[PDB]
Amino acid sequence: ADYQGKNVVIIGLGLTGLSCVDFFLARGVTPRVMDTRMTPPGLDKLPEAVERHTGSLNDEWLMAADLIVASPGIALAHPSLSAAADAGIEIVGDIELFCREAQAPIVAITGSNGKSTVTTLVGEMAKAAGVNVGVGGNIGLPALMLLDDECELYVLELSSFQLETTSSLQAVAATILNVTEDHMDRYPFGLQQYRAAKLRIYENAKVCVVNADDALTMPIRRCVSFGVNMGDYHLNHQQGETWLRVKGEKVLNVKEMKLSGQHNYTNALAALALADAAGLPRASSLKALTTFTGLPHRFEVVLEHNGVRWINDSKATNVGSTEAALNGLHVDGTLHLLLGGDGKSADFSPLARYLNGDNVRLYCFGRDGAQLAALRPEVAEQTETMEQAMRLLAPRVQPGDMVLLSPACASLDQFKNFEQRGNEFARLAKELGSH
Ligand SMILES: O=C(O)CC[C@@H](NC(=O)c1cc(CNc2ccc(/C=C3\SC(=S)NC3=O)cc2)ccc1F)C(=O)O
Ligand SMILES: [Cl-]
Ligand SMILES: [Cl-]
Ligand SMILES: [Cl-]
Repeated sequence: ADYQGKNVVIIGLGLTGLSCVDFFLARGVTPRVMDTRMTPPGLDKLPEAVERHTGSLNDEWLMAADLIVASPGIALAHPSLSAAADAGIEIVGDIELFCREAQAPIVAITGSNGKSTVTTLVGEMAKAAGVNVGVGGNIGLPALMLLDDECELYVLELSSFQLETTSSLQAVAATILNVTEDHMDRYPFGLQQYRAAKLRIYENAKVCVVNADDALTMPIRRCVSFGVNMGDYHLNHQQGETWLRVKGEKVLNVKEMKLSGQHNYTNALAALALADAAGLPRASSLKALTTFTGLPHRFEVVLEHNGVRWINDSKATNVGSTEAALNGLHVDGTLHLLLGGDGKSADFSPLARYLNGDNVRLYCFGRDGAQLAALRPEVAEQTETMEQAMRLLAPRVQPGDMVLLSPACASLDQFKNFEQRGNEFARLAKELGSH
């Protein structure tokens, strides 16, 4: 693609928006930037030569554009964008710009849960093979910041929103790990619309990797599969022990892994399927499975002290992710579960099946605190903030208990992002969890 001479408008700043601005400037094109936020992240880093409009969209700019580059954070359904689309003005996002330029194969990973873990794992598999790998996209560096002629493989986590604006991906291996209700504030045609955005990832993929246990991961019209009891890649339980298997053959006893739990084992299978499809040596891929320690904010033990485990699962921003934390969870004493934030119109009811018994307390905060407390009012307390909830629960914590932040919601009503929420949790855990 050649952008020279084009009127380019970038919607949405932050680090990803800035990478788009830099991409065009480096190619001798000065874009214009708009953002519905008054002082969006990164505004102070935007070069003065770049015109910007903030606090709303500017329809004069949009309707004048030859190319609109939309952040995943702006809905394509926004009236100003739909008007531009109706006028035949081309709309793409950062991932599309990247795909048009990339000179190495791309492994592309999406899903409602597991996508950052699987992306990171495949990245580690590549590193163990001595491959010069660029890992990022929806986590780490924005994709355009990874673009480098020396890269031999890219491994990109892609959100449903980025996929909506992407048309030129031809992944060497693409997966949807699972699809569970999320982002309903952005998908007014509900679960199937959200699924449809993710299904885009398979278009022109050389290999598709699907979840044998999740029918929604399958194309609507074969694919390689992973699963628990079935799939090309699957688990073999051997009295106390679990193995990763490929087509009947044992490849790894999960005792060699640092990660634990069934859904981490299926994330391991999906990573291995992708790595195999990308042509990575199977041996170095298995080695990476043994060294990988997990991501911050993903069921992360931030303090184990005085008989109490304090677990930061702030990355649980939907119901499916909290279900994964709670399903099969062992707690010796009482589970003190922190729930809250912006639930994005999700149905929280699927959590209620994990919340019976005499050994659960709920501490519910943020925008949807009351709806969360409603899951089981008799064991629930509601506060405005997570700090209030922590200070409420801490005096009640006894040796043997677990304190779990796995909030099932976005943090964006009260925090910059789920990392900030997790870090605040960890700070407070360390204060409240020792003498
Ligand atoms: O950190 C959390 O707690 C929540 C995270 C969590 N985030 C998203 O929904 C999400 C966020 C991003 C990040 N990128 C942006 C970029 C711009 C904006 C906001 C804009 S752009 C514009 S113009 N006007 C805006 O307000 C928001 C997110 C990308 C894909 C996603 F699935 C969620 O899954 O609930
Ligand atoms: Cl507006
Ligand atoms: Cl119980
Ligand atoms: Cl208190």
